[PDB]
Amino acid sequence: DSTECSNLLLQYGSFCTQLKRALTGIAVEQDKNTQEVFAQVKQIYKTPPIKYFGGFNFSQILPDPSKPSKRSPIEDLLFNKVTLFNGLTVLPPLLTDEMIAQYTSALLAGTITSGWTFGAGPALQIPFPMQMAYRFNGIGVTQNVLYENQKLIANQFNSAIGKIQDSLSSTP
Amino acid sequence: FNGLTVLPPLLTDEMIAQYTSALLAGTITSGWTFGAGP
Amino acid sequence: SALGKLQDVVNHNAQALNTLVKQLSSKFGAISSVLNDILSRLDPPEAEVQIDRLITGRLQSLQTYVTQQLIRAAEIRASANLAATKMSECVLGQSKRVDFCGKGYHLMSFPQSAPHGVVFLHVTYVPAQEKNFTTAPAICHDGKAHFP
Amino acid sequence: QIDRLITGRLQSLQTYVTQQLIRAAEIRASANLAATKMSECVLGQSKRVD
Amino acid sequence: AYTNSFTRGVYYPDKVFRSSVLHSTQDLFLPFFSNVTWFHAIHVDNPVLPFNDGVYFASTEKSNI
Amino acid sequence: TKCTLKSFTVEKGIYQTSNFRVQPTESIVRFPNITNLCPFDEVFNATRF
Amino acid sequence: LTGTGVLTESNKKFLPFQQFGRDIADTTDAVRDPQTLEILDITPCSFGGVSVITPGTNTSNQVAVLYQGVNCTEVNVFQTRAGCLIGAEYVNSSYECDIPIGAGICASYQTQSIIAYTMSLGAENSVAYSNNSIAIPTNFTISVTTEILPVSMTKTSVDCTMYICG
Amino acid sequence: LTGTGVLTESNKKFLPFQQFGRDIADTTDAVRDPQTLEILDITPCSFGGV
Repeated sequence: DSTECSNLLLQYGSFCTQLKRALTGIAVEQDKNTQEVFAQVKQIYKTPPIKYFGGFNFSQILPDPSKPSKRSPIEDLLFNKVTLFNGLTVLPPLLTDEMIAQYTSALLAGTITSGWTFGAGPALQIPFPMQMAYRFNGIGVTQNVLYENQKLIANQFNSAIGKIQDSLSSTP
Repeated sequence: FNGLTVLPPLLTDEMIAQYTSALLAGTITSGWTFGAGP
Repeated sequence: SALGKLQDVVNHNAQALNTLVKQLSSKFGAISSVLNDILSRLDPPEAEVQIDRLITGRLQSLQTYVTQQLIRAAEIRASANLAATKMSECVLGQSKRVDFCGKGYHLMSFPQSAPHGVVFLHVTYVPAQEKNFTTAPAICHDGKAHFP
Repeated sequence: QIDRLITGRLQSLQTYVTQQLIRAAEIRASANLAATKMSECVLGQSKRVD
Repeated sequence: AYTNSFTRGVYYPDKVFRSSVLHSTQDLFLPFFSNVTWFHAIHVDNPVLPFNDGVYFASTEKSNI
Repeated sequence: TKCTLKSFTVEKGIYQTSNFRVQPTESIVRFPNITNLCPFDEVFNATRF
Repeated sequence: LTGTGVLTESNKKFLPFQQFGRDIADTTDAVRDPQTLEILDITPCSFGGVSVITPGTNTSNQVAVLYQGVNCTEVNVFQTRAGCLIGAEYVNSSYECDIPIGAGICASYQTQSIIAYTMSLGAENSVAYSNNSIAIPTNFTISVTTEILPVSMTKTSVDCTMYICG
Repeated sequence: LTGTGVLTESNKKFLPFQQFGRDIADTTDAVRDPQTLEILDITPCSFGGV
């Protein structure tokens, strides 16, 4: 707020116009990136209340009704693991953290209860063991291999999901 | 102008439209095959 | 606003040239913007340092313009590579990549020229009129299990 | 004596905006890849190796 | 005689408050681990020492000598 | 907003026209303060010339 | 020490030989009185950008104003995490967003007023999961989707000396 | 008004109090003669790269 500087700067041209335009373009682009990544699904699919899916244990990734933020435990670990004038201002994002967590929960419920279908049109429900049999078949292993080792496969999946959180926490 | 210019493009619009029509005729009469050989 | 992208490219280029032409009027601290007056109403020894400012300022303007054009050209090259990939994979064949060539199970795609880009007409197959059923993973007959 | 400060600070601000344009392009490439991974790996099953 | 001065002699250079932060300053300090001259206070009386740029005078005594 | 877009018809949206900044409403100074003055008093009233 | 700002009662323990307080990057944060030697906090008085929300010249001339980085205690009126918005009333209904204001808040033309509201992320669909039920489609529909992509830009060449000084 | 260029017969309606004509971006595009009051168009003669 010096009068003489504005008086001398008016002769340099429209540099401020260019700077304002460039920075606003960057900001709108950031908003579009978040939309493009997360907002792929059209309807917010809800998880059924009786959470039994044939031995698989998705508790570490489904949203936690206990915490007020409604984030799964892995998401909580991630949010705590990472943390962070003269005319400079930081603008807020359009989608708050809560709304992004809601979009993610929608994708999880859709993929858990309906498989591939919810991405091609109307979500058609299918039992989770039959869905994994489809995927096994997809990689060239006959589906009887899954039905005869359902117990073992569920145990291995649970163990791996359990070690993921420890790995994220132990890695510096 | 004042030292500015706008060199013309190399493929005119007509030649590009001709290429597009070639792709359409190929895909309508021969499917995948025109991309792998004869 | 169906063609927002192509129109946007055109307007950015036009706006860049307009500002480049407009910046010739600024004085940059010199006593005047037109070269004739500067060289007329001052002696050569002082006219040298009074013309230096305009030269350096206009050179900086031109340098900024070229840098901005390099950045935009990189962006358009990324887009052109994507278009070439879509041509090869969706038009000249059939892609199983999910939601690359349109939403739904991809059947085929048709290209159409545009002034500075392409317009792909993706043809997709979408199910409808679903129905409930009860299912089982296997049938037991004669004591042995059958799978489909 | 004030011309120098104006021109110098204007140059500083211009470098900042250019550095930001390059970084924003980098993040955009990464975000496009993330959207592709969403579509192809989550909403389906990919045969693309690795 | 001689004796190395350990990490001593640092002083507040600017009477400006700062909290929970690191600050780098270029000023006249006592270099760490440098040896310093030692003299005794019994009798002979005291020699003149030049004042090059600043003196760090330390003394441990209990009689106001 | 019309004047900033240089157009008589402005479309639906959000536009950044300007910025505001509250000006100071008063000024305060607090400066060098000493307790003891000079001894001119004695000098002149000492009645000893 | 010359400056501008709002002075507030301090909460910092200055040692007796100190006269100034600074945060990172030499921003003067505190000061001792030359009279009472009491410490005072310095905060730069409020400033920020102002934005105009408009439903289109062709719909109506009404307009709403958003002061971005500020609180209305020092500016219908409404407070948001993005700042205070004037001219639009907050409604509880959630809609598909069209004018993004920020921090999950949007705005739109009511139809006779401009209303600000929180965004809705779409409808809720509770797919009926069950361990032995399957849904299968009996019919289909083939659709066509148009995707647009830019390929190239205008080629430009410049003459140095002419552009510089004709 | 000093400049260089080719002069051509005009088609523009100058109002009686106007003396110069300019297009977008301040390029002086036309001028009225101070003797015969005829309007003239200005175009910079041809130049280009080789």
